[PDB]
Amino acid sequence: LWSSYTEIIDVKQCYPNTALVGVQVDSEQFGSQQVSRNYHLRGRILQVPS
Amino acid sequence: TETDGAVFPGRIMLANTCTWTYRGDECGYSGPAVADEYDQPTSDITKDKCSKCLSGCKFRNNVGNFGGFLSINKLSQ
Amino acid sequence: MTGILFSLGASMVLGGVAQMLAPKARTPRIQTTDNGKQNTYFSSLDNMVAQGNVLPVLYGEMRVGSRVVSQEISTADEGDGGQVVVIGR
Amino acid sequence: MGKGSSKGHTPREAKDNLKSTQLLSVIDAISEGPIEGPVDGLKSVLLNSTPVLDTEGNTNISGVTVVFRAGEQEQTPPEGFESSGSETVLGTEVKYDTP
Amino acid sequence: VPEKEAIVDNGAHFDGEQSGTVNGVTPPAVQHLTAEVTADSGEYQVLARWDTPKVVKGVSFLLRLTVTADDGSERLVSTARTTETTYRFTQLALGNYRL
Ligand code: SF4
Repeated sequence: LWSSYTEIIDVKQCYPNTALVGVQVDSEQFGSQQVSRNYHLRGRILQVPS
Repeated sequence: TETDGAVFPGRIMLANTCTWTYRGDECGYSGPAVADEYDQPTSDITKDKCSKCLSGCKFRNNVGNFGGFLSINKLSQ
Repeated sequence: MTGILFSLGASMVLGGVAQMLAPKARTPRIQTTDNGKQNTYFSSLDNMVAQGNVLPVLYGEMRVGSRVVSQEISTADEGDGGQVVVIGR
Repeated sequence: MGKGSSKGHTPREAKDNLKSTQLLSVIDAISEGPIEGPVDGLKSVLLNSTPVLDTEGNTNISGVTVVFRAGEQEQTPPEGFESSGSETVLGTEVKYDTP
Repeated sequence: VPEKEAIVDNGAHFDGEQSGTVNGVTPPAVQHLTAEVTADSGEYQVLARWDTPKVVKGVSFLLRLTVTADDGSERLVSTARTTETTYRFTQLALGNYRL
């Protein structure tokens, strides 16, 4: 059987000048509880002397 | 160098309003005059102003550089 | 072009000698909801709401929790991206 | 991986029965300016408090797909996220002779 | 300055809908609901399956089972709330049913 088909339009926003992370995870594993995302990052690229 | 009216982070995440300055470095738009500040079509360069709304940005086809973050108000609710 | 000139040493030292050489660091207010869990102004480990709040700035290596821009639940597609897909046993 | 943009994934275990699986799609706004990025790849991403990758290469959580965009003026929108879609219901049986 | 009243009253240009009821946060209907009556295990069982729709920020499910008597009255046999897309019913009676 062939049931239907969908034409999908993705996100078209670039989010300039912001550092963002997107996560897609199968949710049956964690059960009822919500997931709390924490990241271990470095931070701003500053301007230092030559 | 006085610090009376200044708050440091200074950039607000808004759901429907763009915080950039029009034709600035961050908006990155440079082209013919398109619309008014009330989303009315125009061609005179003197009275071309962005309304900071999503339609005002769509007039420029510059949706990519939109300052605000759409559909936050669904989550904040 | 007249007046009285005073000595500020006794007035300045009233707080402490240290405050004359360097300002004092700020401490967040105490809320009893935390059960004595103590907070600081330069760390945050949880995910906060977005609208009406500022975009944070990160200056050094640290564990971070970040404001949410989107969150949804849907049904996952069976295809894993390759040409071959096998459904079921 | 790269500094400007990155991608990673841990493979999902195959199912046995004919059952569907939910999927959680989250976007987080970490900081403002150009930041250097993760310290150790996927091991620096923590769900609840568990690293996605163990201290070694062994995986702790299977099925996670992470996209990292360091703050830049010119960057591409995150991949795999959708805004809207329209569907047309066919409901027509496929037979051998007529595709 | 009396001239500022007309400047204030003109307001601004707002984009969107005043009603804004096209898409709130009410979840849509579940996608594919099917009930299967199997005697493989030696008993009569009902296997209910559905597919999660696009729900914002978490979703859970509510199930009601109703016995449709011959008269036309519908009795309520049981109710359940679960977060798993599949549910099984056992030890049922002889009448018709609706989920
Ligand atoms: S709405 Fe679009 S065109 Fe107008 S200032 Fe913002 S980014 Fe620029």
